[PDB]
Amino acid sequence: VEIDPFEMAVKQLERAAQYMDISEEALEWLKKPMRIVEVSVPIEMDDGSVKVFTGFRVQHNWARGPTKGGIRWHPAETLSTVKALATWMTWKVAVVDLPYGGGKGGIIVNPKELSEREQERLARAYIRAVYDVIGPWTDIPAPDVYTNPKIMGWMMDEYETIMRRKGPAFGVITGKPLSIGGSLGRGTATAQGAIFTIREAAKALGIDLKGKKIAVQGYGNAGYYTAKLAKEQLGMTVVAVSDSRGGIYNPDGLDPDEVLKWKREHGSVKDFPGATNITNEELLELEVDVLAPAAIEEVITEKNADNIKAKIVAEVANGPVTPEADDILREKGILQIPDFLCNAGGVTVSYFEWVQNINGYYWTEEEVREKLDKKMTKAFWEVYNTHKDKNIHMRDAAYVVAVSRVYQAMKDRGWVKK
Ligand SMILES: NC(=O)c1ccc[n+]([C@@H]2O[C@H](COP(=O)([O-])OP(=O)(O)OC[C@H]3O[C@@H](n4cnc5c(N)ncnc54)[C@H](OP(=O)(O)O)[C@@H]3O)[C@@H](O)[C@H]2O)c1
Ligand SMILES: N[C@@H](CCC(=O)O)C(=O)O
Repeated sequence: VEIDPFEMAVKQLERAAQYMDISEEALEWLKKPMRIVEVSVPIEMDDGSVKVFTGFRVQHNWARGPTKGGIRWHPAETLSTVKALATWMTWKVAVVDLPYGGGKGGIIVNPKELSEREQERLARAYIRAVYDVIGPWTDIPAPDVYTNPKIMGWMMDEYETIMRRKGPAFGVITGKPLSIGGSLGRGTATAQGAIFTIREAAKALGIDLKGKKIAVQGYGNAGYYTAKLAKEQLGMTVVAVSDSRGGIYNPDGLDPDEVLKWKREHGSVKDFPGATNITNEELLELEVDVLAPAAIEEVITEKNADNIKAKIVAEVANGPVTPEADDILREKGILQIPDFLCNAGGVTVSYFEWVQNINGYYWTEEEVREKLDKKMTKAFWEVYNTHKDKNIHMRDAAYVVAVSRVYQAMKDRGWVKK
């Protein structure tokens, strides 16, 4: 990473609080995670040896309600990354007006080197380690990078076993399989929210998205579904995709299903027939109308900020653009959808899955789709009008929408007097 994630997040928070009336004590409260739990996760490997991994569960604030945030499994992960992600989670749930705080979990592990049984043991041991700080009304984990609904179901089963089925165990964690208390539309949640935000941004900019070009970085649960939905719902032409090993570009357009099949039959999208192999740096610099980074954070810095040529940058990923790069892009007249507003959908659907779990009653695809569209449109238009009225950057405006709400919560709890 170019710069420390938590330091960057704090810098963004201060940079944006420079445009609002907030007390010093509240700022100091908001610049520090409220609880951090570092645990050792011991599992038994396939060869019989015992290996200990490092797990983090960081909740940054729970003034507005129980904290929410996914679990990231990553070899390059650090406690600072989890702290920054929890801080961003807070604003993410505040901007779309959810009764959640901000939370984040992670394990420093390379899941590609672990078998199915080892992954299940790791998930169960992580739950056993962090049971004392999580719950349906305390902290609700969710899927994240290199984690999937499978691992979510394993974690839910372990939590239910520990909890002795005393309460709504299904609601302890979101992004679950549909058989064990899953929610319809959760699989394409973040992609649907990103597509709605892109449509609203195009509406605001007066741009017809039909026939235009979209370049997506990362081909995971968010990137692939974003490309598919953009090709299907917005009528866009997916000209380039990528994963950690590289990307494929095609001026005539790519079919996301064939690319996914190739990536599932070969391990990567590289050397896809009819496409040219490029790098992620080259993909970010392509002449496209929409650029959606859906991968690791900090991909746009002063080393490529001036080389971005997309009309709209949809930050599907968590914190993919640095504040400096934000200033450069804004100087270039490029509209940016803020990271914790563009991918609010995934956190909006998860909240829906939560409500269904705690109420014991489950909804349909149409209801979830309608509610998600309504929430995302309202949040995006609030942020847009906020940035237009005050003549400030998008990222900052969302903060003004988000942090203020969080601030209000503290003033309603007595945490800060001023
Ligand atoms: N997961 C969610 O529910 C959710 C909801 C909203 C937002 N987000 C945010 O969106 C981002 C993507 O999450 P995800 O769920 O899509 O993860 P994922 O599906 O588990 O995998 C991410 C994808 O990005 C690729 N990738 C990883 N590191 C990369 C790098 N350094 N450069 C280029 N590509 C890389 C990976 O390719 P390989 O397959 O080759 O490893 C992988 O396919 C995350 O940062 C997350 O915070 C996630
Ligand atoms: N932005 C969060 C959303 C997790 C959730 O649905 O609670 C993440 O994927 O890390």
